[PDB]
Amino acid sequence: ARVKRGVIARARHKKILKQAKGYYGARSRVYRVAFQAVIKAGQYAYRDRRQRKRQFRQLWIARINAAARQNGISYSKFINGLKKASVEIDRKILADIAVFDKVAFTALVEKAKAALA
Amino acid sequence: PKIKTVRGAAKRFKKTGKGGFKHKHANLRHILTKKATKRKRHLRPKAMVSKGDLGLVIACLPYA
Amino acid sequence: MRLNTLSPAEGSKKAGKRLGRGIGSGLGKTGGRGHKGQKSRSGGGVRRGFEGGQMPLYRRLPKFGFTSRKAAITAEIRLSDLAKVEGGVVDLNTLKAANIIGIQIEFAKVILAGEVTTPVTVRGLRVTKGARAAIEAAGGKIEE
Amino acid sequence: MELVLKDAQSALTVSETTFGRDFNEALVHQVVVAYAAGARQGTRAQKTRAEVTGSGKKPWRQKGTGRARSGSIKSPIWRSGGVTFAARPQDHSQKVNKKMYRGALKSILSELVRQDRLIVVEKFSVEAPKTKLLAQKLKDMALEDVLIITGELDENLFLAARNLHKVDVRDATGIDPVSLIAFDKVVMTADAVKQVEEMLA
RNA sequence: UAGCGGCGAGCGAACGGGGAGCAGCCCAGAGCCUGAAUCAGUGUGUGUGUUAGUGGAAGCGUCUGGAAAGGCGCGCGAUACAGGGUGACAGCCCCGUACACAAAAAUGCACAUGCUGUGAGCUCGAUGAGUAGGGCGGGACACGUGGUAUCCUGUCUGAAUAUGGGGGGACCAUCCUCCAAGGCUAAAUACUCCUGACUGACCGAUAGUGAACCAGUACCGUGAGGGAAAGGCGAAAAGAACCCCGGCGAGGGGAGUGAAAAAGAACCUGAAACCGUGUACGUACAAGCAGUGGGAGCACGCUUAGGCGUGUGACUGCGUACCUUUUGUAUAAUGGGUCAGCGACUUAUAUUCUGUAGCAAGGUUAACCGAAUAGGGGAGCCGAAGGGAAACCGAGUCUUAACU
Ligand SMILES: [Mg+2]
Ligand SMILES: [Mg+2]
Ligand SMILES: [Mg+2]
Ligand SMILES: [Mg+2]
Ligand SMILES: [Mg+2]
Ligand SMILES: [Mg+2]
Ligand SMILES: [Mg+2]
Ligand SMILES: [Mg+2]
Ligand SMILES: [Mg+2]
Ligand SMILES: [Mg+2]
Ligand SMILES: [Mg+2]
Ligand SMILES: [Mg+2]
Ligand SMILES: [Mg+2]
Ligand SMILES: [Mg+2]
Ligand SMILES: [Mg+2]
Ligand SMILES: [Mg+2]
Ligand SMILES: [Mg+2]
Ligand SMILES: [Mg+2]
Ligand SMILES: [Mg+2]
Ligand SMILES: [Mg+2]
Repeated sequence: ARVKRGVIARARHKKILKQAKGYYGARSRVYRVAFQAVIKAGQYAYRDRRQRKRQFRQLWIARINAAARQNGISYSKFINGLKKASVEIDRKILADIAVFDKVAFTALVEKAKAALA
Repeated sequence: PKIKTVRGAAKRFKKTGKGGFKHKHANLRHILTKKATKRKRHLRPKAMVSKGDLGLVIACLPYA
Repeated sequence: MRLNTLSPAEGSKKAGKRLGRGIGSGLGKTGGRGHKGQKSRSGGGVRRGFEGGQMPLYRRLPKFGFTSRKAAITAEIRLSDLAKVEGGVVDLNTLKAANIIGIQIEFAKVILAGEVTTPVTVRGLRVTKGARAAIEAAGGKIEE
Repeated sequence: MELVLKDAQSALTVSETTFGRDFNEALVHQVVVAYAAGARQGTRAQKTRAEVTGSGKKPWRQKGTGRARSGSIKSPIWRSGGVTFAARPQDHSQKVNKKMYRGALKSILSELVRQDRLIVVEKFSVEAPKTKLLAQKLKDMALEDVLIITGELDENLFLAARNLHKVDVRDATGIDPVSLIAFDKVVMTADAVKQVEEMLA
């Protein structure tokens, strides 16, 4: 016969109020933040992690297109050479070879340049 | 206590060998029956299906 | 033998389990999950006994005349039992256990129904072919 | 059959004490839950009426005065007073059918076999009103604070059991399973009283 | 249900049945006998209650702690372990407690009595006139004049008188039942300013009484009237001698009290908003819901590197709060400054489905009784038969003259 809301009352606010970052002004100090902002965070987060898979790919190719072309054949022709193979197909990501194993990479551009029929 | 709607009683109170209390029939009788002969035989009553459910609530203990 | 490793373990009661399913819609209120509202949630009939749309009219059409049989009910005497809890004097008036007329009444008339006699000075004023031909293993009688 | 080894007594007995149903919780659980709501001739829920000290009808001027929209004051929102859908004394007491009442009770004997189903005597030699040396008799089975209740059926001087909560008498027809199951080993006892359909103790 | 009802809304019986309770008597009058039962007011007594009360059991030790009722060891009372209180929770410390006693007096009710009044009992009698009916107007009967019986009547009339008079729902006959105009009568129902005892799946200082506190106070009003805020040091005041700064201030710092003063009187626990001091990092050429994704550096922390944890975040892709209300929904439609507590499908009886349990062509009792959740009680409710508007018939029955 006792709601005595006080009992979870606190725990709930405290829960979301637990936004370490503090963000700014009311965004931590006032409960107002939670479903307004802590909620946005959940939303902005929901999409960015999955939308990110590509944002890096866009970078991966951005550099491959910037590395492979300097030594003949553009990114457009590159993957096409690479495309022809029985086993020769190791995708990008590691494609950053242009930063650590340049010799490999340029030795990989021939795997495509000389590969393009 | 649940009060049966005394009206429907007088109306279709019954309960054949399996509920489905046989309402009743007749139309224009005792107003305009100076029309049609064949299509007007009191026959007997009958119940329904799509509508039975609504007419169900009255009765409880077999009364009359 | 009782083990002194400190706890009994006999079998008395404590309790006796339970009877069926259904012991609370979850009412007594509404508060908690689902945030009930009741007053069925819309905003029409709120406090009960608001049988808006009286059952009468629209259901209340056509109402044949009628009367009443002043016969108390003239119970049939019964399921073709006469004679045997029927005082075995076969006639019939009232002090019976298995099948009884219940007394307040005018006349009887028995149908034939369940299992019949083996002995039976059937009276009861009464009748039926169900009667004359099933109770007939014994004692006709009808009188008036 | 046998009611296990009996201490001090030759043995126990072979009475019907109901067909000997198994249990079917559902049933008893209901009578039980239903039992914790019998002597309820009434129950407080004092604090009520949505018409608290309503010494007045709305005096706050509706349109204007800035934020407003007040009215009456038994107003369920006004900290002042007014408790909403109030409350009430009610009945509580649900009633269990007659047959459902006797259904499945002393399932004790079989299940609680190695515990409860003892039958001896109501202790006849007990002093006029003496509970002190109850222990002497409380040891004929070694069942004491373990709880247990007797069912002798004689409002004699054996109603002597008075303690924080151990032995209860109620030795009489009047007795519900709720109690029989509240104790470790309900000493049926009584003897012969435990007949077939009337195994009532 | 019957019935009443703009036959609207709605109003709503009784006969009859099951129980609680259970008794009938006076005057309308004389005589015989003759103060006789019956009551009433009063003085008295006895029972049994009310008003003060009396007796009422059985525990030590050691541990922790300021404090023992608590832990652990053993021990005793129990017709008493309801409860309260005592320096933390006690059957055995105190009040009580079951049980067992008790009243000069004063009264409640009972019985009994005396006094006063009453008047029993037998015989033979008498038997409630402006009344019953009725015309007009109304009201009461579940009955709204309806065909409306019956009851009371404002107003005006007005009889028979027991081989007579009323009633039996217009009214008449028959039959049945009962005597009106005079009166008395034991055996329940309602409410709470207050009384004592007791209880609570009732609140616990924004609650619960407006009021836990010198509250109907302070206040406010010409007034009637309205009507607050406001609890907690500690076990113990042991409420801080004395010293020092200071205005012989405030305030504080020591010392001492204390288990604690990180209990100092603003005194339990002391959160949030809000306001500061300190430290690590970012930051004075850079535009916007201030984050999110990426991310170097820096401060610490890493590890027998191993590529990490915490803080901060330059630079950079994105990218207009929540609510409400709206077609508008990022919407510039609604709702919400934030937090904490409270805030809305319940409850009763009835009816019907589903699951489950009991029993089975049978199932089940209601009130009530009660050696109260038993057992008893089957009044009654439902089902095993239906058809017809019904009488009526009946595994048939209506329909029709029909047997189809
Ligand atoms: Mg809450
Ligand atoms: Mg990158
Ligand atoms: Mg059938
Ligand atoms: Mg919703
Ligand atoms: Mg709603
Ligand atoms: Mg609605
Ligand atoms: Mg709608
Ligand atoms: Mg309408
Ligand atoms: Mg208002
Ligand atoms: Mg008394
Ligand atoms: Mg305690
Ligand atoms: Mg406050
Ligand atoms: Mg102290
Ligand atoms: Mg710095
Ligand atoms: Mg971490
Ligand atoms: Mg803006
Ligand atoms: Mg709006
Ligand atoms: Mg819309
Ligand atoms: Mg008993
Ligand atoms: Mg009987």
